Amino acid sequence: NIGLMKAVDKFEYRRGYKFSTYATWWIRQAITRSIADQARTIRIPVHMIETINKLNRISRQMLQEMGREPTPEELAERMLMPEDKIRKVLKIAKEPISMETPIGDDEDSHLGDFIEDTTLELPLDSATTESLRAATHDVLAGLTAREAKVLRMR
Amino acid sequence: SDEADEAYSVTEQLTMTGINRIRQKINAHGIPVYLCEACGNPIPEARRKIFPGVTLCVECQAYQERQRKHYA
Amino acid sequence: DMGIQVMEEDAAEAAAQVLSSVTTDPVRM
Amino acid sequence: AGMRGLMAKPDGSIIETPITANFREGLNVLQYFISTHGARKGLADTALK
Amino acid sequence: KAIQLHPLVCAAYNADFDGDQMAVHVPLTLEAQLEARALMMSTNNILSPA
Amino acid sequence: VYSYTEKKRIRKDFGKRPQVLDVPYLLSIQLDSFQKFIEQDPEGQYGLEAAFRSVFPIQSYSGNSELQYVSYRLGEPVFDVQECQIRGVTYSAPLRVKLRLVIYEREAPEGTVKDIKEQEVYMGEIPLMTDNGTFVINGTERVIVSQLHRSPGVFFDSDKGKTHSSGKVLYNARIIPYRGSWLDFEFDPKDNLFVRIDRRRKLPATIILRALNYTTEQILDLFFEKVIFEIRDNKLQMELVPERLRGETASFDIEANGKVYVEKGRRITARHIRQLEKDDVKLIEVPVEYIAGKVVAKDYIDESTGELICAANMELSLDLLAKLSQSGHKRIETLFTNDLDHGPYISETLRVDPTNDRLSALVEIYRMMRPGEPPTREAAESLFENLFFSEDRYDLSAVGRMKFNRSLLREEIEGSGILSKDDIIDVMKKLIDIRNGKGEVDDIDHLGNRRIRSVGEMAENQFRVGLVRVERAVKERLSLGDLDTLMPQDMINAKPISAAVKEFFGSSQLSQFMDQNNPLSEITHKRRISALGPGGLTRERAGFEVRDVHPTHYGRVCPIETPEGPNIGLINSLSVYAQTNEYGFLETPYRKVTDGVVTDEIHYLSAIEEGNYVIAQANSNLDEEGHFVEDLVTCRSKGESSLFSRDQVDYMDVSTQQVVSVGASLIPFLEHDDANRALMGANMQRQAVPTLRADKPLVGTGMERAVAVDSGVTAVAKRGGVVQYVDASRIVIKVNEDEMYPGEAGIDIYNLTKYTRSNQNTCINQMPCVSLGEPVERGDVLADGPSTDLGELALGQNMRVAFMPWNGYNFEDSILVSERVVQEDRFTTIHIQELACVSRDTKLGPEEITADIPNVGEAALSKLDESGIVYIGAEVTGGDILVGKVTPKGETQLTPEEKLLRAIFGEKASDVKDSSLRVPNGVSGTVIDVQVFTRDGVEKDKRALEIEEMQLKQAKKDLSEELQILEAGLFSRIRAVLVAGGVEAEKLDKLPRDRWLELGLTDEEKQNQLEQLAEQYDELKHEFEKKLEAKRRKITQGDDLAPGVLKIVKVYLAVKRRIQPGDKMAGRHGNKGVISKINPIEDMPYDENGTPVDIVLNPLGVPSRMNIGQILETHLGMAAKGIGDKINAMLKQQQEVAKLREFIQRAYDLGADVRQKVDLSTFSDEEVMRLAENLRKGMPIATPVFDGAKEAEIKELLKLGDLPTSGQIRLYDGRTGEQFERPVTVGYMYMLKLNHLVDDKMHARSTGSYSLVTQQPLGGKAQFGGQRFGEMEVWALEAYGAAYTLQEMLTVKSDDVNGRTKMYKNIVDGNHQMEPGMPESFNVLLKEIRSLGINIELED
Amino acid sequence: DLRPLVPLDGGRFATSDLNDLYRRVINRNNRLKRLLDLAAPDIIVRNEKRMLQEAVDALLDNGRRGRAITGSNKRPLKSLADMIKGKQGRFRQNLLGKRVDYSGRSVITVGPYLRLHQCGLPKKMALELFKPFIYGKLELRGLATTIK
Ligand SMILES: [Mg+2]
Ligand SMILES: [Zn+2]
Repeated sequence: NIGLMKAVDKFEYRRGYKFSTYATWWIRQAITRSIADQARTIRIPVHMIETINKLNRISRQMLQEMGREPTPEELAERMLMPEDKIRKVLKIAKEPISMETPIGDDEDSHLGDFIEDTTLELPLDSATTESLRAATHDVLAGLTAREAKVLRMR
Repeated sequence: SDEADEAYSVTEQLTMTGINRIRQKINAHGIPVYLCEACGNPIPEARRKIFPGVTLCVECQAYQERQRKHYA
Repeated sequence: DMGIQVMEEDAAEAAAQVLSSVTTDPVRM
Repeated sequence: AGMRGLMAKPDGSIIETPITANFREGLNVLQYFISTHGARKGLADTALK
Repeated sequence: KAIQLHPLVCAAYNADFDGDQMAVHVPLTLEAQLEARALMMSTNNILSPA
Repeated sequence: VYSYTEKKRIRKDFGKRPQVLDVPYLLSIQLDSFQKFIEQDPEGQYGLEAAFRSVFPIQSYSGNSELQYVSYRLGEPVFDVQECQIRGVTYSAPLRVKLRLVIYEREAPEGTVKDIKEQEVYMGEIPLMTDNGTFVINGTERVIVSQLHRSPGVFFDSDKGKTHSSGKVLYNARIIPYRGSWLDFEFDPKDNLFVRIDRRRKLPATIILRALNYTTEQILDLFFEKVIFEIRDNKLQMELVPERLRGETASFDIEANGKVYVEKGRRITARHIRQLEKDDVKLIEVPVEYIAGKVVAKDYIDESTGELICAANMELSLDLLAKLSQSGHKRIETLFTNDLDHGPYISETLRVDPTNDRLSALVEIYRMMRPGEPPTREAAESLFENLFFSEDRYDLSAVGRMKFNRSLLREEIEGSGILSKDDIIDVMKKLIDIRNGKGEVDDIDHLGNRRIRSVGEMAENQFRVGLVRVERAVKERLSLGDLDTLMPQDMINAKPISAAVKEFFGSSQLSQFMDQNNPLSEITHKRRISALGPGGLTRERAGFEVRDVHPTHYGRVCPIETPEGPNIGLINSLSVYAQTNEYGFLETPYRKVTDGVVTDEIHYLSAIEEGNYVIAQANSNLDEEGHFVEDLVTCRSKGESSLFSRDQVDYMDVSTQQVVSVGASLIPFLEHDDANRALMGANMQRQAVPTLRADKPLVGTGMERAVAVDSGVTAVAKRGGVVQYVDASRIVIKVNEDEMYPGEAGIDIYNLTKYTRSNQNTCINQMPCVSLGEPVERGDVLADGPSTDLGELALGQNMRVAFMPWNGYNFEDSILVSERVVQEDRFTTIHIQELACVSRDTKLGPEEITADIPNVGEAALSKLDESGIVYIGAEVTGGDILVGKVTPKGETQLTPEEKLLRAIFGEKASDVKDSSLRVPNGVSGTVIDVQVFTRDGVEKDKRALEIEEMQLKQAKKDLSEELQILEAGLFSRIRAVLVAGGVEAEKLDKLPRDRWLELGLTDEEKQNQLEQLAEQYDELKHEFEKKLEAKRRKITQGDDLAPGVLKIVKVYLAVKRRIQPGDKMAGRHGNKGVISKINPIEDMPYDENGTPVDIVLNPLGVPSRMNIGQILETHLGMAAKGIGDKINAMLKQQQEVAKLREFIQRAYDLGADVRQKVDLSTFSDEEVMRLAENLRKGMPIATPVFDGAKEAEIKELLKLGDLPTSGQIRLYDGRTGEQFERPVTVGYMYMLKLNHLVDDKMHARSTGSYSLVTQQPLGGKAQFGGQRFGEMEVWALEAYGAAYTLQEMLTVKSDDVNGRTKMYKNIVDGNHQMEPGMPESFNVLLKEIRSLGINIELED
Repeated sequence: DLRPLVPLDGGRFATSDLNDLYRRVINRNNRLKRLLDLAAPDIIVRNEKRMLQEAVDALLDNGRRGRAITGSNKRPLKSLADMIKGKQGRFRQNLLGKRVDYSGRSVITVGPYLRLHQCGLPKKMALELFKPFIYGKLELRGLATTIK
């Protein structure tokens, strides 16, 4: 609708035309300029979506044509791009997995129930460091007031 | 313990109640009617001898069996 | 939730009153 | 040793021809099959408690 | 790598040895150690509650 | 006549019953399913052809353009099965298709094509069933299980009780077609039939019939009988049928003719009806109100004027009776309605009939089906017509039409797929008489209503929807009729079709992962019947009546083999002889009996017929002429079974084994075990890890040669021949000349499979049972697979076992194995588990696989070469690095006081982390193998290229040795061809062998075969050259890894699990255990000859678990080992050959009319030394599943060898040395080693990782999950006083972020305090409750 | 964090359905804003308002609304309230029944020799669960230097 109303400001019969053919231009770009905008959880440029839709379509007529499948090298010679500008886009797609996906076991464990943390301080490594500020406090205890203070200074 | 060690108990309870029902459904003792109640007509003494306690001739009992067969 | 436990093969009078009042798919609407 | 019951069907309908065998002797195929009704139902409902 | 068990406690657990698996937790807190020993230890719990 | 194999160790056999039919190819299900899917059906009803014809041809929207299917062909797979398992591809075949596009012109719709271009398209590819009925998807031989779904047909349900809760037993008949509407006739409590369309609004049942061009008279004619009243001038003299009015109360006194047959208020009997017919009461009169309670059958409307005096379905009184009597209609038609039998059900329907006419009925139906809107005449007419008669919107398959005409008791097996007003009236009649206590309801668990899908049909069905999905868009793109500008390649979009097929084969409740830890295990997972999956009932959808066993199961599905617990009966496994029908139904064979004779012409009968006949019993004797020796034979007719006569039986069973699954048939003495016991016994059968030196089953059933051959493990003889060279690597057999192929014979070579892992991380590997310079025949087995021994199935191993307590180590279900068992290596296994490692180049650059690593000692690596990969051979244990990987980290931003330390000793953290692969906890073994994949456009590694050289030489030397074997064969063929017809005497043998074919021969068939050999061998050379080049480039090339992958190096460990306390052990028939102690040899009981009993079971298992099989089998096995010990005494002493022959001969025959006959005529010696040396460990016995050895023959065996006939010895306690009382039983039970192996079970964690969203430990032993502290345990602790225990258990051990660190610190500091904090899960629940417009807070 | 967007090995990602539900509601809100500054026809804007009420209503919960508006997964998107209720939800499962550190599992066997007041333990499990205890003792003894 957003394109259909934007064209009402722009459509001109002053040439003598049908609005029907004129509208679908605006309304096509409406859906597609939006569909590449707000249709993933990770957003991507329309000129990159320009790329992915150019590969996936050019992937078709090569997979169907050559036989088995377009290797990214084979795409390098259809589309002469460096193939490490290509292969990065083929890493681009495949939006994230629903973390509420049900894993097997018939146990109802979702996928997210196994994704671990990386921010956590290893409970031993905290236990280590508590002796460090103690242990360096030990030698820094038996220092001179200048050296003991200057090192805490430094 | 092991599920066969329990499941035997389930099976024997089921079958014990089965035998109990199908053995209690025979009438034990009483004064025979000498006449099928649904027709008031004689129940011959062979049937009077086999199940001591019968109260129907073969026909009315057959009718009642067929009626109960549809459970209502 | 009369409660009735319906299947496929303050609510009793509440649901009775809401079942006594006679689609919202926004595409149908 | 003795005769082993009558081996009622799953619901509660008893099958009138018993298993006249025992386990020290064998059980021919129909004796075992008649056993299987009750064994199956019992195991199925002990896996449901 | 198995877990032993006094056989007179299986019945309390209702577990045979066809490959059944217990789990062992450690009472960390000293109040926890005392709770386990004075309230929960098997020798104090021989009579059924029901 | 015994083949060469079974001359080796000829299994002594019982089985008084004779044999009539041999066990067919057990995997016949999968094979003859998938031969129907990928194949050329000429008359297209199967495979891809069916689906292609289903959518093709395809025309435009009259757009002068059409599209037709011409013919397809399956390309060759790029990788073989082996390489495809290696790299991780689906072993599949591209599906080439020719499609001929056609487009017409103006004025030529019906005639001249404008142009037709055709183009061999690609249309996805499909996986191919391997030789063993298995598929291969992603390095994973997956198997597809036949599904068991209801078939389109007709069904009469009852649903006893539960409707109206008064005891009423409804009757709801349904007609499920393949494609169309779900017609459902259902009763009410009121006994008025009712009709629904697709679960839709109920209607008075005859509404459809009035819509079916029907009226009052002929309807009430078709559904009831005719009781004709008449005006016979005096008191309404009435005709009657004597048996039509049987048992009933004579509401009117039976009287006429000057007599009275019975009075009023009288019930009458059958002899009363014989008095009736004898006296032939053609007529009697009636009292005028006797007729008052009846329904008039026909129309009775005026003849003087033409007024309605009374029509059909309107009971008239004496008032209307006089209205008729005045009009002089000498007859009165009435229906027969009896509450006993002839129930009034159309009549009260007509009273509930809202209609009277046809077109109003149809407009009512349109009102229902098209609710809200208004109807009209032809609209509703056509809607009703197309709802059940329009082909596109209704059609029963031949399955549907067949079940229809069969359940209606009609004999027109084949007709249209759409029903008709006659075959609806028939459904009404059948449901009505089933309501009329007549006939029986067919419960759904019937195996005459559940068809068996298989992977062929399922995959064709999952492919045809892909065809329709693609054909839609092809139609849309051909509607825009464009110029001479396209192929059928822009039109044929591929990815949806292969996506659909990959959704099927990739993830379903079918296409299950294969249990490949056993011959039996995979050959039982191949013959599986599931009730689950797409199209069928899932878990809570149905239950207790799809799990239940049913008498149609006899022979068609095994009753006892079934998973115990979660899903029982839904995974009914197929039985031995049972097989698919043509219609998809199960048929099990039956010997066709004549008058009194058993003739070997077998017919496979489905469950929808077996009730129609009387089936004999295989356990029913007969004397050499088919005449049943007994005079009253046991037979099971439809349902039950009672003693029947010789000239009354229809068929006899195939064998006794017919009623058990191939998994269950391996139990010895299965007749002496409870059903649940044999159930668990078969499950423990199919959980048996292959051991190291697989022995043999001392008491089998004779199913074992079958279970060996029909699985994929053994490498059986492909042709009768002789073994030329045999090695642990390969076997080669120079085929004899008889079965030789006409031209360029050569030989057949079998490349065995060495130690390679199966999907349970267990070792699969051949081993050749042959010797060199040894014959073979066709069925003969060359290479043994895992868990076999010499062509039989040897899962577990037989132990000297005794039944006795022995000091509590077998208390509930424990076991006490002697150390002699674990020291004889008698239960070892090989677990070849695998470990991979990737290199995903992250944002900080790519990852490396170097050896110079952060903080790795010089000896701490010790096993990494320059590439950082372990050497093949180096024993690995906990923590050793298999592959040293390191991933960069950019400016960690290290801590102060660590900046201080690193400045003090000048050290500085590098750029790379320590993401280096390593061997997990505990698991210790050898590194038998390494693979090194690599991205194609990337540099390769030193070890990668080294493995490259190794691989290339491997393939080349493959071709070298195969060239040399084939050339030895072919040049010897040439030397033989030069033996007849111009025999080159010795000048042939002088020159080089390769200079032998161009030396020709005289112009005859010899010369033609010689030029044959020459030219074809030269072509062999050239084709081998190109083939080896393709091989090398297959190795030389790069790999296609998923995105973000650089190189991964899988490393295959090969662990060997030596037995220990904890590991699970169960006999063949369901007596499981968990071995408890590991006793030294001197403590085990030992018998009066001094040998130590090995396993000490618990003797209390046999009363409660009523499985007499273990006592009876251990007695029989004791006899078998006694015979073996006698032979060994005779043999090691080198007694004789004649006396040895005499003894073995007398051992091989005893027992009345035992079916086999082995004797030593064509022997021996040459054979009896071998037939002893293979029987020296103990004469292997057989016992059929239900025709086994009696107790008597067991005791005769026990008397042959000098063991005690009671089977029981005196044993001596090892420790005390003093002798037990009341002799104990021993004997050789065949025990197994289930893979509930403890040292992948034992597991515990101090402080591991923590799940991201909620700060709690993980779940899995792979991820170090902690034990769940569920809801019942919290109650258990509350029941005690444990509160600080509970507080720590659910605060500081699990959830709290700041208390767990403090807790760990206080532990290391010897202060056992605990700081509570807030459970992190509760903080998440705060944020979640508050995420709505709700303000929850924690007050002061 | 409670609705993270964790990175999965191999370039993929994993999110929770709360993420895309939030995204769709923000999209409908932006659209209605754009409509309001256009003063477009009230039919289109009223459909927008209806759609946003739909979006928020399926956000807070999935059951009262007619169709749980699923995603490219052929499963229903899992909204807010479903992360509190049910068996799987926080309350019934994760807030009482939760894993534990210092706990281990094994197979049980008999060993009838030992008295009722005790149980045997595998040595490996015993050295795992009491790891921090043994660290503390080895530091109390001076048999080691530091925890590392
Ligand atoms: Mg148990
Ligand atoms: Zn009577």
